[PDB]
Amino acid sequence: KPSLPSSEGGDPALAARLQPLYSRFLTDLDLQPEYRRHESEKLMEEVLKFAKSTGVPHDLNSHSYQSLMVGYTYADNCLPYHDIEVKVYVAIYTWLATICDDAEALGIIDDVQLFEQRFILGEEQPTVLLRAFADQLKLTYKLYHPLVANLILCSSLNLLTSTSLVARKGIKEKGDHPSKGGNYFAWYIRERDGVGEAYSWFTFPKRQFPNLDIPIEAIEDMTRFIAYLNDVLSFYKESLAGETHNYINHTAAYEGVDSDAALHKTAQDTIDCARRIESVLAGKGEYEKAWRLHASGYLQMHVQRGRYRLIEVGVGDAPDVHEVIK
Amino acid sequence: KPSLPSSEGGDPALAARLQPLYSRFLTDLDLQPEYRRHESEKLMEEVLKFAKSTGVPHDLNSHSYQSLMVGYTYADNCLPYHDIEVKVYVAIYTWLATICDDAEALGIIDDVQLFEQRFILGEEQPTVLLRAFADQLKLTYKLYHPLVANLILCSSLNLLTSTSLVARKGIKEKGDHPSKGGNYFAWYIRERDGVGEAYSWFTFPKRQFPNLDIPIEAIEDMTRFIAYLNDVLSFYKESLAGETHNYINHTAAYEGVDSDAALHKTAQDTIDCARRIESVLAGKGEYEKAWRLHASGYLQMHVQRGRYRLIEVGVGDAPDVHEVIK
Ligand SMILES: CC[N+](CC)(CC)Cc1ccccc1
Ligand SMILES: CC[N+](CC)(CC)Cc1ccccc1
Ligand SMILES: [Mg+2]
Ligand SMILES: [Mg+2]
Ligand SMILES: [Mg+2]
Ligand SMILES: [Mg+2]
Ligand SMILES: [Mg+2]
Ligand SMILES: [Mg+2]
Repeated sequence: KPSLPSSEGGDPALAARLQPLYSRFLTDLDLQPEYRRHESEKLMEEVLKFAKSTGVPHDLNSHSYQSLMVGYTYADNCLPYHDIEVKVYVAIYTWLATICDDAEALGIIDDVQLFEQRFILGEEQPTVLLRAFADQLKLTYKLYHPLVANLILCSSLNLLTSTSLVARKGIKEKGDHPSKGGNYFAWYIRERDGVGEAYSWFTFPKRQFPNLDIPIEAIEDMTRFIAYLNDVLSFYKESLAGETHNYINHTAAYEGVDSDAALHKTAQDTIDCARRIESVLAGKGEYEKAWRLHASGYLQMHVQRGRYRLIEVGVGDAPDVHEVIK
Repeated sequence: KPSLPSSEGGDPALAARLQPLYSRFLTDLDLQPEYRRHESEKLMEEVLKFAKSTGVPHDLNSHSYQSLMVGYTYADNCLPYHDIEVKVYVAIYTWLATICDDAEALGIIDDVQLFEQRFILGEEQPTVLLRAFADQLKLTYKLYHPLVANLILCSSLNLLTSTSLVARKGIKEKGDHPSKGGNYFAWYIRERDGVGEAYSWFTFPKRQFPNLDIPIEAIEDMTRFIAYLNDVLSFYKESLAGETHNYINHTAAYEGVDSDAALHKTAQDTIDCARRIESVLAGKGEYEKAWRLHASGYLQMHVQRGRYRLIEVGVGDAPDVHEVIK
């Protein structure tokens, strides 16, 4: 199982190997315009109030608070001009979902695996975390068109399932012993664990973005952009924690190349997705502009937040005093 | 909207265009071994008993009974040596899901669009069809490992959502006016409407196939195999009904080629998927043999069933007296 999150130590040799790729990737993504923030202090007030309402602990310097700061920053950087109820919704979703994402390290896979059957039977979840996530999934329907909320929910449920699959020894065995012809397995797991489809659709809540038809052709590329950008830049922190049965390493295994080759390919794949999204969204009004600010903000979130430890690689920013893991 | 299903007339020019492609495809698929059936009369007794219990009408010579015969034959041909409770489960799921698949022609999009939020809130569904589908989705957990059942459910929910999306004018508009860089949209819709992931996993119920790790690398190729084989061989019946905003025509639109080019490519994509699955499953015991019988049976289901009208193209079998639409 992976180690728990930490702010201590690191891997200087891996950081030296990754810094050149990471610095070139940040430039070559060429995400414009510059990221924006809006009503940042009002957002923090409203996020902390909602967080209190869930009952889920988020003490300063905890893993939970680290994840709350990821969710705050996701909304602040990626959805700056969105309705504040939507920004809080995404911040809180991202807090809870990133804790679930760490379920193997936290020892909560058993209840994560049982979440979906309890959810569709109306059985209350066993923990404060999972009751808050279930309530957050139901809240999606207040803010997103029902078809879009439907897709957000199936993507969110697939997170829990794929996180549980990678916790299985027989699934970790695939990376060590890849089957000939099995190359699609890397994206099979990554499409489901990465929640790229949910995060793509979060850009387009129904009141401000009432026409789901306008950006839909781009969703797949937005999903892959989101998943692949994180696969490149979270490789460092995943290596530190031993959570290395990931898309990069699975890709390297099926393609018979090393992690560095899969990182370079995945970096180029991210750029190719970003350029296709900008072609599809050319002349699509507020949809085009909202996506552009989401992509630019999403790169900066990784630069900024302690979850990704990028200050250690020389491309990120030092953590805030309360976000450092104690 | 598409016309209702019929057994009358056809399109002799389209049939003459497709027959050579279809006869070559049936050979080139080279699906071995020969398809098998087992306890066919006992399965029909059990399927009709369960169908009665749902309350969903299935009168002889109705669209519903045509779909019940697809579900029967799906189980009979593709899961011959599976537990009869699993064969009945798949037949009844297929009956109800293929009626849902026709929701636009039937005028029930409003109900299918609202199914998932009702389902996750524990609200009753508004029609006997959808109450039976909701009950069938919950039954999945008695027969499949919870992670596998989880994936079947998300794939099932995505069917309803993607069927609803294609009913929208702004989604039909994409095929007429494809956006540059939008090529992934064809598979975005087809991954979600095709239920290929559910039908892949139906092969591996938990009592007979207790290790989900064994075939998992193949699921994506089994998903595409299922979707693409149908996209080729159902193009005739979809053309007759005017349900032509499909994977073949979306692919032709984004690639800038005609339907015949997209059909030829999709046929080769099917064969490529079938070969990769047989590589990944080489030496995987009862998993490998169960998949082989499912693929061979799945081609024969399209040959035999009135839903696909392939007797009109010269590659299918004449319908049974009770399955002809009146
Ligand atoms: C690729 C996933 N993500 C969000 C888009 C990267 C920042 C983190 C995340 C993982 C799992 C659950 C929720 C968020
Ligand atoms: C490709 C979809 N399918 C299932 C394998 C092919 C025969 C029919 C189907 C469509 C929609 C719902 C249920 C079944
Ligand atoms: Mg993670
Ligand atoms: Mg994860
Ligand atoms: Mg990551
Ligand atoms: Mg159909
Ligand atoms: Mg369909
Ligand atoms: Mg079809």
